[PDB]
Amino acid sequence: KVDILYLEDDEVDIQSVERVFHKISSLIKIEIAKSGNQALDMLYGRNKENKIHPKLILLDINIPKMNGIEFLKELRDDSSFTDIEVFVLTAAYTSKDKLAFESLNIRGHLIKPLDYGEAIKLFWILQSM
Repeated sequence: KVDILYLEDDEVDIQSVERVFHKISSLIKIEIAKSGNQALDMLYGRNKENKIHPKLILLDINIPKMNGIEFLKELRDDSSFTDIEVFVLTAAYTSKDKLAFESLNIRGHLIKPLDYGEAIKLFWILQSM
């Protein structure tokens, strides 16, 4: 159904990421969650959100108001989401980030902007999944 669940609240980032993937394929389905709360609502199919089962979760960790760590902690405590692969997206991946995501089973990090090179890499992961 949904290939990627992108946690992002910056409208330009949303359009940019959707456009990059759209140029690769108009069939790559991306759903947008603008908060950790909404992402969970979509994964559980509650609060007026339709339940989705994404293969990958792309998390923009440069949003101070959106606690990605708390989201990931809750995500990883529910076995229904064990197979969802997670990639963090940031304009600056730090030593602190490295330490923080070590036990949250994150497949990798991506440096903004998420361009063709990064998107095609994700496309093949979707396929290989």
